[PDB]
Amino acid sequence: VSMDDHKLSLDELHRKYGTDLSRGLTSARAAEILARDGPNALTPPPTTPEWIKFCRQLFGGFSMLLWIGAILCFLAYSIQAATEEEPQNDNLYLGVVLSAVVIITGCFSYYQEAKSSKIMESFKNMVPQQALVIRNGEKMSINAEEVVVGDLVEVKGGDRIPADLRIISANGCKVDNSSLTGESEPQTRSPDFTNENPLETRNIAFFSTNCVEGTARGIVVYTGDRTVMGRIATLASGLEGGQTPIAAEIEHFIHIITGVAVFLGVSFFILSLILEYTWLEAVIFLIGIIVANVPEGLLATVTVCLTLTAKRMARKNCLVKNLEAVETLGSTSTICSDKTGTLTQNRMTVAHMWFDNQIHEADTTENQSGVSFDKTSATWLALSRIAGLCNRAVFQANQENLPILKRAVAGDASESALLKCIELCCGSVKEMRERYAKIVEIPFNSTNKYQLSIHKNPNTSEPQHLLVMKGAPERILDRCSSILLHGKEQPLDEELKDAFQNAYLELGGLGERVLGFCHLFLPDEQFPEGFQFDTDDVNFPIDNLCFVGLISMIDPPRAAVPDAVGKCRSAGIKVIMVTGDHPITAKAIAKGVGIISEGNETVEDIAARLNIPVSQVNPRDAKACVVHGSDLKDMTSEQLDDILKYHTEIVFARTSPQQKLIIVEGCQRQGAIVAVTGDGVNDSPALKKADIGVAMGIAGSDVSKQAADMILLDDNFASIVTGVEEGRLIFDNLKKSIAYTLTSNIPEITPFLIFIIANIPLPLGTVTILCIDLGTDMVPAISLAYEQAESDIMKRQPRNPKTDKLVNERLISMAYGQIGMIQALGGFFTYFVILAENGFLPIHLLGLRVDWDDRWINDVEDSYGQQWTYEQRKIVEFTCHTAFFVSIVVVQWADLVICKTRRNSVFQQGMKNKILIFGLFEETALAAFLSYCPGMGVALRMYPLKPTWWFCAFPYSLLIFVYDEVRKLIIRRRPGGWVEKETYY
Amino acid sequence: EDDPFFYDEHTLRKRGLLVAAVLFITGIIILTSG
Amino acid sequence: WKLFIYNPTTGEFLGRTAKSWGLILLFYLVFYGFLAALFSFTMWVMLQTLNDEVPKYRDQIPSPGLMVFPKPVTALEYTFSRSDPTSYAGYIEDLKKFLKPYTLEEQKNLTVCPDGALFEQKGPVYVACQFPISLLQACSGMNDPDFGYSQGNPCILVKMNRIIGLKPEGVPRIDCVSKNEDIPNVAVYPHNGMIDLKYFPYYGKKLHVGYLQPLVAVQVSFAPNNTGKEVTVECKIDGSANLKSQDDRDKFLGRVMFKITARA
Ligand SMILES: CCCCCCCC/C=C\CCCCCCCC(=O)OC[C@H](COP(=O)(O)OCC[N+](C)(C)C)OC(=O)CCCCCCC/C=C/CCCCCCCC
Ligand SMILES: CCCCCCCCCCCCCCCCCC(=O)OC[C@H](COP(=O)([O-])OCC[N+](C)(C)C)OC(=O)CCCCCCCCCCCCCCCCC
Ligand SMILES: CCCCCCCCCCCCCCCCCC(=O)OC[C@H](COP(=O)([O-])OCC[N+](C)(C)C)OC(=O)CCCCCCCCCCCCCCCCC
Ligand SMILES: Nc1ncnc2c1ncn2[C@@H]1O[C@H](COP(=O)(O)OP(=O)(O)CP(=O)(O)O)[C@@H](O)[C@H]1O
Ligand SMILES: CC(C)CCC[C@@H](C)[C@H]1CC[C@H]2[C@@H]3CC=C4C[C@@H](O)CC[C@]4(C)[C@H]3CC[C@]12C
Ligand SMILES: CC(C)CCC[C@@H](C)[C@H]1CC[C@H]2[C@@H]3CC=C4C[C@@H](O)CC[C@]4(C)[C@H]3CC[C@]12C
Ligand SMILES: CC(C)CCC[C@@H](C)[C@H]1CC[C@H]2[C@@H]3CC=C4C[C@@H](O)CC[C@]4(C)[C@H]3CC[C@]12C
Ligand SMILES: [Mg+2]
Ligand code: NA
Ligand code: NA
Ligand code: NA
Repeated sequence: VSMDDHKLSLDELHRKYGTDLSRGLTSARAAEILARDGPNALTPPPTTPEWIKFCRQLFGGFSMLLWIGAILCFLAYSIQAATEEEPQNDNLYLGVVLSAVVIITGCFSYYQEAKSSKIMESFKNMVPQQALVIRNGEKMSINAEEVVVGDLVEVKGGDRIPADLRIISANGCKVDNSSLTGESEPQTRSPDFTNENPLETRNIAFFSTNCVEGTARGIVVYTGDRTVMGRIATLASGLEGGQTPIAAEIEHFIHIITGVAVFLGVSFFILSLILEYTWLEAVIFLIGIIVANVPEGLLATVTVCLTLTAKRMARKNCLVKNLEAVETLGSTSTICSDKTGTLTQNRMTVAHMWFDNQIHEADTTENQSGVSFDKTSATWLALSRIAGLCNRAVFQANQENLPILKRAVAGDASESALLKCIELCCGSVKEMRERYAKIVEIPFNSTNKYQLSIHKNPNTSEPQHLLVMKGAPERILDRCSSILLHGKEQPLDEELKDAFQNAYLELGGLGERVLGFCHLFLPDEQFPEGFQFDTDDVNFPIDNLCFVGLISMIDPPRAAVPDAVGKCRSAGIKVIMVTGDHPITAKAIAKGVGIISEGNETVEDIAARLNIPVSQVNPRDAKACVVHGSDLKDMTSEQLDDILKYHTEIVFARTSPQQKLIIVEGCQRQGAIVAVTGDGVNDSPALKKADIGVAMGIAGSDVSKQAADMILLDDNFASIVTGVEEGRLIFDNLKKSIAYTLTSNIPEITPFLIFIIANIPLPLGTVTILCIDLGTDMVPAISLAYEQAESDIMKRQPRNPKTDKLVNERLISMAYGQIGMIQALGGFFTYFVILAENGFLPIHLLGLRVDWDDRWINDVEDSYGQQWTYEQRKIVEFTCHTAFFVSIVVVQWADLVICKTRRNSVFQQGMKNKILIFGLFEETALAAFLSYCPGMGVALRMYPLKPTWWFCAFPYSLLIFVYDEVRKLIIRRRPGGWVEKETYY
Repeated sequence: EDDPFFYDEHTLRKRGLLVAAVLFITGIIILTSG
Repeated sequence: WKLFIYNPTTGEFLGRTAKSWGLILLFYLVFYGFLAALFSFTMWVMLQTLNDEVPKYRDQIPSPGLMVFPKPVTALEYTFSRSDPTSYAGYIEDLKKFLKPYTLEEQKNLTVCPDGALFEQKGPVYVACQFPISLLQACSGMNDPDFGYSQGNPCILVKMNRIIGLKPEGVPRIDCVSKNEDIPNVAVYPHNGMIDLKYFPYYGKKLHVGYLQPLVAVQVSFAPNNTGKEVTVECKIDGSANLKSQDDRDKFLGRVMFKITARA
């Protein structure tokens, strides 16, 4: 399909669509076309049916292994029923319980996933794409859905293309065609026809592409699903790709624990077959042990944590593309933030002035009177002329009946403030710009750090060319040899140079952005009236200009930035300020927002205080530094590490867009998880290279929003503090949940080992093994995901991903060596109590295994001389199994309470987790019902416990609680000691 | 007269079921508390 | 993994052997020693609450079970050959060892007691009534060395499980009937299957020293005509209502089933 306007001239473009190349179609015509055609939105394809996700939840994770468990239970019951009349139904109830557990876990996971996906999808639409269309001559910001066929849009650097554009006028436009071509190299867009194939010609935009640099104007030819991106089956945005580090940790832990569980199950199965177990009993024991050791409730915990994080991100107006990436934000140890738009409100106004070698003051807002200095000054007239002519911003459509301070604007913040000030203390900028015709302009970019404009001269003097320039005050001053004083031009000498330096120190030390302005009267002989100026060619002399003055603009820091930065620094995060502004302004803003704390001084400050040269000062004497961008260009890789290592408070100034990426690589080379908060187009590579990238939701560019992983819709810097807190909370809750599930494994495998070794009657059977795993390790471990953050969650240092993992030797050591062993001891004590109270003293139990389990020996003698039949002592053994299960619930009550916190006491973190209390009550009620319900002695071989047998495990539960409380007390009182080195997981 | 070989199982099961039901109800109530 | 056990560097055997390993081993040793001390003390406190004369609970063993003696090699199946002295040698040896305390020479210390009356003992002496082996005719050692084997008439002792403080009401009696169409003759040498009340109640191993539980001997008279035939013998307690025998969950509660197979 190759039928476009790429090869058509501008003559037939207007006739075909009826839209002016400059003015464009009117609002009424646009409304009629929209009502005739429709919105500019792709039709969302339904990816998967709802119950296909349900089946994925049902058969995903360990749930499949539990499915084989249930199928094996049913098959064993079927074999028993076919073989022996009136067989035991334990296998039938066991398979039914396993299937019910799988179904309940699957539906709970599906419900939580559906809630999370609904929150993400509903909250994702809160950021609507915006298009800069042109209608009725004026230009206004209009939603990208309202774009139709015929209208012309003004797309600039950092803005995604709203639809297919037939470009008719471009000024250094380059776009990112990675969707079609497959490369990130920008492709220059120019109106001239180059290639017969539209895909190769460079006068057409292909929709869903990012304009890297420059601005262009073109008429929409294709909209909606009729675009080139619509034709291909592959979606333009596609799906996010990549495995989150926390997901990798989960996967590795699951693999290791599953391997261990399978090995233990197979070993126990072989050992049981050795010890005269029937095949069906051995298979059921195999599946019981394997199900017991695996943490099949872990995935539901992860889903619950993710859903809670989605809840808490939605209320803070944080848009997270991938909910697992919040853990990376919690693990962040360095934050790189830019000055304009992130640490500042980005609402700047003209405040101070400097020309004619004196600092003037101007009212930022609501002057309501004449300007303090004379408007008749020739220097002021020239400065205002340069500011008006070089500005690219223009006022919005139909806003001529409201005050200028409230007028909306379309350009950058700096140009907006310049336009507002010139309107306030000058004439009408529209007619002033119409007076001076525009010939050629070079759009501002961070590489050159200046903007150039060429205008004709209609005054009494007629050079016919005005070379007005605006940009960084220092860079342009190096290109100027003359300066205009009181309307008279004089060569620039050292006196005026250092006068400018001290003046800018005065202005720059107040946290104010400053721009420089120059103009040049090009000679008639060099360039006639009929002269063509190329942007690629130098042509006119760019240097040798005439300096005029400075405009100093107040740009206040955002209100929440100081407290948020303080919290970030108190959380162990090093906040690095990287910007393209002057070191003086950057340092002033850093001190204002708290990047450079009071008392801390730079090497230059130390030298100034000591009157010695800066080279004399030892660099290590200063913990804060301001690295200039020019020095970073010739700065080697090794030297970059020294500043990022020795200095605590680093500020980067006059940095190019690529230098931000260089700093990001340098910070990451030190094994640090960096967070980059960039909103402009100049931060595109840093956002992608950073571990976690943050983009502003209002003022951020479309490319930055695409590249970022997290978007702040409220433009609140405290949202970053919230994000790191919630990542830390996710990690803490997952670690707490994993520890609780692991402790139960030792109580479930120890009875069989002791059975084999000491030849005592079996303390725990398969049914009670599965009762411990399902009853105590599902709802309680999930409820540990609802645990609120500890008091000191934001006071601890960021976790090191190398040394600190989700599961480490200290977690395994804790859960297996200490808590699991105490639980096993409690279960064994209850076992011995019951067996002794019925007549079998503990010494008599050694070696009874052969006689106890013999179905034909029906005179087993206890310590008191009584003789027991096979069934009579089997009832006692099954009562021992039931009480072993009950004793494990009592000890697990303490384990759930101690897991609730990692360093704090349960007294400090109160029992405000109602899900956990519910889990405790439900597991206790389940134990009581299993023990005391009639018919359980036939259904599952569970028999009632006498009232005093419930308290046999109380001393061990109290021991667990007290030992953990005193260990945590030692952790807090003596930080960094042996106890924290080994026990703190 | 107390008799060995006999235990009040029915009373024990009735009290155990009552306590299990009470714990079940209290767990539901604490869960939906507000 | 690779290496991780190398002697150089501070990391030896996944850590510091000299300091880290020693300290962690010491901590585990102290922790497990304290745990073992707590477990031992807790069991000691539990055992202080128990009585060495009578078990705390006896509701799990409310009715006695019937068990045969000697125990065959596989599942109460007496397989023997009259021509092979080694086939039934184990049975003869086990019967001789079991019936040694029942001989008149061994039990001269025990006292004779009046028959037909339950003999209750409140006194702390707790004398034990004597059981004369002569009541088991043709199934004792005096009649012949082998207990009826090698002649086609094996003897099987049917003993009743001992329960402390059990007082069987009425007149207990163990009756044995052959399920093999009553072709063989089953003989119980005590009259009918009577078990005297003077032996009950049992007062435990600690207090009731030298107890001799009542015994029942059954001879399955294998005729010379039939050889290589297997006979099932069903025995149960009949005359006492206190002793339950109609139970489906337990196949040995006041009841026993055993099979005898004679060869050649
Ligand atoms: C992994 C968990 C395993 C848990 C079970 C351990 C294995 C148990 C197997 C066999 C032990 C059988 C019992 C041992 C004692 C038999 C002798 C005895 O009957 O003893 C008597 C003493 C004092 O009684 P008495 O004469 O006053 O009572 C008389 C009261 N009347 C007269 C009323 C009856 O009773 C006492 O001292 C209590 C002696 C208890 C000794 C326990 C030693 C084993 C403990 C191990 C726990 C270790 C934890 C750390 C594990 C680390 C693994 C790497
Ligand atoms: C009588 C029959 C047998 C008795 C009954 C059954 C007993 C068997 C009990 C289960 C054994 C499971 C042992 C798991 C050990 C840990 C392994 C693991 O996955 O570690 C993860 C970890 C992986 O962690 P990683 O790779 O994340 O960390 C690597 C380290 N850094 C951080 C530097 C990258 O394992 C390792 O590689 C490191 C730890 C050492 C592993 C070896 C430990 C000792 C193994 C002893 C095995 C004894 C088996 C006895 C069998 C007897 C049969 C007759
Ligand atoms: C007859 C005796 C029978 C004894 C049976 C014992 C049963 C033991 C049950 C398994 C316990 C271990 C579970 C491991 C789970 C690991 C989970 C995970 O993701 O780990 C990653 C983590 C990764 O942690 P990490 O990355 O922090 O580790 C790096 C280590 N540093 C920091 C020091 C460099 O690995 C672990 O935590 C591994 C723990 C070590 C396991 C030690 C096992 C010892 C052997 C136990 C007994 C085996 C039988 C011996 C006797 C045989 C006789 C023939
Ligand atoms: N529209 C414009 N025309 C001319 N010069 C401009 C301009 N906008 C900014 N400048 C100058 O060029 C520099 C732009 O550098 P850069 O774009 O890297 O940083 P920045 O001004 O965007 C602050 P931040 O990094 O926080 O966004 C500024 O120091 C400013 O003085
Ligand atoms: C009672 C018998 C049959 C089984 C005993 C199992 C014991 C000895 C095993 C099972 C799990 C093991 C622990 C697993 C993990 C660690 C962490 C490691 O850094 C030190 C050793 C330590 C603490 C192990 C010590 C030995 C251990 C406790
Ligand atoms: C929910 C958690 C925190 C506390 C639960 C305590 C429960 C498990 C314990 C403590 C005291 C115990 C009770 C003690 C006495 C009796 C009377 C008896 O005739 C039936 C059992 C019964 C009723 C026990 C049932 C279990 C019991 C209620
Ligand atoms: C550890 C220190 C500080 C306190 C020790 C508390 C011990 C002595 C207490 C607490 C719980 C108690 C047990 C609770 C339950 C039973 C079962 C009952 O049928 C006999 C008493 C017995 C066995 C108790 C023995 C004594 C006991 C173990
Ligand atoms: Mg920016
Ligand atoms: Na487990
Ligand atoms: Na589990
Ligand atoms: Na657990």
